Amino acid sequence: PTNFIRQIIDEDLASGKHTTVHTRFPPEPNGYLHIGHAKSICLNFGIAQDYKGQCNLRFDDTNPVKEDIEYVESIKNDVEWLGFHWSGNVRYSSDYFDQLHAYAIELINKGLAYVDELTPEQIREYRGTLTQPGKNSPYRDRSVEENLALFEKMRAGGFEEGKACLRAKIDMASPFIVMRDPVLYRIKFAEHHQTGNKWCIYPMYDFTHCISDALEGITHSLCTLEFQDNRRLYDWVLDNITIPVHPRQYEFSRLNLEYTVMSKRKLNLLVTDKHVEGWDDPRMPTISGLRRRGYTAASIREFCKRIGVTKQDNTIEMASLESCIREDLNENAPRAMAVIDPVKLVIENYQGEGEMVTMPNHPNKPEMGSRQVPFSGEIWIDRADFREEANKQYKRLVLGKEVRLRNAYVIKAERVEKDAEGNITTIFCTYDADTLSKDPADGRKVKGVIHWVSAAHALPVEIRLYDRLFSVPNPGAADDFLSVINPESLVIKQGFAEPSLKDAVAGKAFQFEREGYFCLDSRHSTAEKPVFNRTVGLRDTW
RNA sequence: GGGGUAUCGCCAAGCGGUAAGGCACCGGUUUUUGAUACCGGCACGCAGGUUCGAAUCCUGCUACCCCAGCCA
Ligand SMILES: Nc1ncnc2c1ncn2[C@@H]1O[C@H](COP(=O)(O)OP(=O)(O)OP(=O)(O)O)[C@@H](O)[C@H]1O
Repeated sequence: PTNFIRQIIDEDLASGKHTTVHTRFPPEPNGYLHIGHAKSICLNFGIAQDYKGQCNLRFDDTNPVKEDIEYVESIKNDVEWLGFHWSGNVRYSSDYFDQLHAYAIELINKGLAYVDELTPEQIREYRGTLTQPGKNSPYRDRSVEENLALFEKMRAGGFEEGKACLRAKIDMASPFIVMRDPVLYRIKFAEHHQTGNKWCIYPMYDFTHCISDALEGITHSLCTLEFQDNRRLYDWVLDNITIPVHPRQYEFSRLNLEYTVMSKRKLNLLVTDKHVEGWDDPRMPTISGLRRRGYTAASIREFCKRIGVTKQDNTIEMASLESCIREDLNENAPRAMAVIDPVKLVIENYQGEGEMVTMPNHPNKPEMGSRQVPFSGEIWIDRADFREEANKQYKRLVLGKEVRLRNAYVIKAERVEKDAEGNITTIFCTYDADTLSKDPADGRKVKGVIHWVSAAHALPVEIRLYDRLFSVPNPGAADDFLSVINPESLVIKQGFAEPSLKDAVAGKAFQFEREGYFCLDSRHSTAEKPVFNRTVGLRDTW
């Protein structure tokens, strides 16, 4: 799976520009990782592995105010869970604060940096617009000594937040807004989750990222399109300080998934306002949320591989994601029996207490073994598999027809029983004792096959059916994305599953025949009532 | 004003000489899961122009995304 980035790397390896590739994944610890990040992780860690190079995990923790240790830990966890390993120790842009400061000093001594005393509002007014150039600050001409003293004051804590900031001296008229004297350092009297309260001044993204890449020996710095203008500043910094290497930035388009939001801020809102059960809610586009949903790390890598890596904006369809998980779970998850919409179905013909049938763990894979499941005379069936009257297009059970029970005998409906509101309560039938292995005795073709759960064992399992979190394709575009949340993103149903499912361990995928793929939801599951999340439904369509 | 993007419904390969593939959808075969597997169906923003030859080069144009945080 090639892309414009790998081609660039090949070209560098060839020309001799580089003799090894070194990339990095730099997530800000201000929320959990989502499927979007996974794309960046696969692209960065994948390239490293594929070229026998190294990929660093660096927390771009330059803004203490929006960061928390909770995220650092969950991000490490999700990167590991995806199957990747970073080179060396976990890095932190904060590991370079002393270095950044030293570089800020080098810029000041060369007259490429100064301390601006213009207020946060005045800097915006002096910035210009998209069509009008900005104007130089009245402080832009201080002398080296003065800037030197003033920056020390900033660091010493002599200025209140916003009262001062260090800016790079570039061009207030540049058509690139980012080059209009970008702020290098800003004052914040906040506690840092790594440096505590040692610093009252913190470096900005643009000043920090390139120096961090540089110090780490990064060869190809890979980010998203919204940073293309920034590259000019990225290069400006490396070109004006004393540093032996000059990593190059290459940008690719970010991933967008229909019916969901990818923005950290918006995912945080859903969590803060409790519209989901925390970052790892099974309806969330987060790595951990997909994990709880039943997605496999392997399926996510397949997805990231299929969507590609380009510069064209894009919004992948849910079907593309779902296709990947069905593919991984189809040949791996062992089949089981469960009924989500239960209805009593007593077969008068049958006598006794029951027996045991041999059910395969995978109809096309014998190597997966088989198991023993109870067969009583009061089995459970799904409402959707029985109908008093139905055309030749209905393959299930008719009021006077005979359907075939999965890995059992050909049942045959005869009578029905309803309640005081027309709803059926029990379905009485009969069976052919000479079925089991195969053949309908005489030869009468049996149309269709349905799943069931003998009421003998029958484990009362709770089932969670999830659906799109938003009722519109691009919820982000809405005026208020929250107002377009799908009220039925979650529907809880009570059903019955074969007894063997009590051994189900959270993290193990199961394919409930004729229904979909499920897995135990540790968070809700109890010693009494085990809960199963429906990862994805089976391909449904008559 | 600057930076970018435009190839089948959604992705994507293609880098001047026959428009890959995946997803979705539509058929058919096999199937004791309406599942799977298998087979088949599914084409270059517009306008000019250079070239024997253009999705690939040039001119003009249109559509859309990003940039006016002391966020990243
Ligand atoms: N949706 C995405 N698709 C691909 N890469 C992404 C996506 N979102 C962020 N990234 C990239 O992966 C890394 C994520 O870092 P970071 O957490 O700072 O992004 P972010 O901007 O905070 O996330 P968001 O933009 O979703 O709020 C960066 O390289 C970022 O460019």
